[PDB]
Amino acid sequence: GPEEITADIPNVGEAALSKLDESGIVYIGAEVTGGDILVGKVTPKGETQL
Amino acid sequence: NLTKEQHEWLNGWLELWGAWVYSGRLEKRMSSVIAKFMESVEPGRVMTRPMCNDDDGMLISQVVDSVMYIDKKAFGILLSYYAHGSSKHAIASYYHRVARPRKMLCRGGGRIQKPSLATCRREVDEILNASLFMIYPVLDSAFKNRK
Amino acid sequence: FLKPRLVDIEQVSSTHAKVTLEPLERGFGHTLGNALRRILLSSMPGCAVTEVEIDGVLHEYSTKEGVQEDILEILLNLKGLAVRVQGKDEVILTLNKSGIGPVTAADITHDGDVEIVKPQHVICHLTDENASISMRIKVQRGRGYVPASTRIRPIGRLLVDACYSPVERIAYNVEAARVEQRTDLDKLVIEMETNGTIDPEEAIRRAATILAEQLEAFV
Amino acid sequence: GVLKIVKVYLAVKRRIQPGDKMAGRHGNKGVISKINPIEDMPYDENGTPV
RNA sequence: AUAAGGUGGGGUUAGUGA
Repeated sequence: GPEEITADIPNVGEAALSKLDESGIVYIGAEVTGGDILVGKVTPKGETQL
Repeated sequence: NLTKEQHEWLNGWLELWGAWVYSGRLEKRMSSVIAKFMESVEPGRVMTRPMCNDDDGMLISQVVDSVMYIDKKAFGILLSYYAHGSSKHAIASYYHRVARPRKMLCRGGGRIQKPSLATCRREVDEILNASLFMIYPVLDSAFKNRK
Repeated sequence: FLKPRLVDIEQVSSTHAKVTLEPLERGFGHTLGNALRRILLSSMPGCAVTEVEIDGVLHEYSTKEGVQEDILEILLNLKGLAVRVQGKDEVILTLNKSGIGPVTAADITHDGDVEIVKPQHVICHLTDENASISMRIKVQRGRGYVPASTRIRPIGRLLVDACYSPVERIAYNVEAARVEQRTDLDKLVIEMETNGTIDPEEAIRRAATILAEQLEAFV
Repeated sequence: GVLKIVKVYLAVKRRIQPGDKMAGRHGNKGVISKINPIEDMPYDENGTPV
């Protein structure tokens, strides 16, 4: 399968989730530090498409 | 003794905990091909146990240290149960092998033996049954204290 | 021994002035010269700008339609903005200005407790017939040089550096006094340089207050 | 083989710190050693710091 | 601890006064 861009993630806290949009992208101008998450990218491992 | 819902809720937090600390394992194995061998197959057994964030796992680490610092045996079997994920009977075997003929005097008589593997089960079980009951109101306030 | 006293504060200009200390013994002109120079440059209470929230702006590295200047030049112009506050320890100021022309210091919504000192200090030029700026300028007390990174939340809140220092330039001069029938006595003359936010007698009195508190520490 | 690329521009402000190389126009190099407060500078009779 | 990582080419930095 493909890979996805949205703000859905497994198992991180709401701290990094505070600074994304509804699409999973940081707003313009949100000041960030090291180790913060810019774009939540996930892979569907185990997608079927059967 | 604690209740059923408490056993559930606390049990979920603890498996997230030992899952989290188990990720701080010293070293694994793997290779340099297997990842390439891995992304284009469906594995089957997803061994990826889910864990909490670092805030919760650190916090309840402070909790479990905060009560369980007094007994290192009970702490050790606690990490055996959630960290390694090993069963009660398995550490009944590990523990029973080296329980040490410490000359415990039974209701049978003066004896020089390990207490049995039939003994060592309820040995284990009364430990963590009390232990969760000890740590539960502390932790249940602890999420509320952050709250 | 004797003790010096204030004889004069020569208010030579609006910005700065010269005070006079007299009489003194040997070395104490140089002693309090280096001393009070070092204290007056050291630490006075300041009233700097703290942070500015200009309205339609996400962040400092962008522009605004209707002004010739960048945001960055604007808030660095605000870093030099001096002001006097009396009754508070922090305050929020507000400006609203439209129409073609320069943006002076006069366009803030003044209060009775806050007081700008230099009305002519420009900020920017509006170039559009119909555009405006509306920022809120947070201003608090303080002491010393505080960068923005060493501190400690909505994205419109920009930051500045803190330059809590009213003073600019200190010079002292010793010479002999003209005392009655006596030599070896000393007129101390001190030249300070102030933006305009601090009166001199208050300044040196605060300085010697600090210095007495520091000699307090063992005897 | 790629579906979408997301470019992010991050903006840094850098001031100065003891250990930076800064130099004139005569081969006179220099690593900046100590940021020393104002009161310890040399100063003329007029009072201006160097 | 999921940022990792071979091969070429180019550019730069630091290396005396007799």
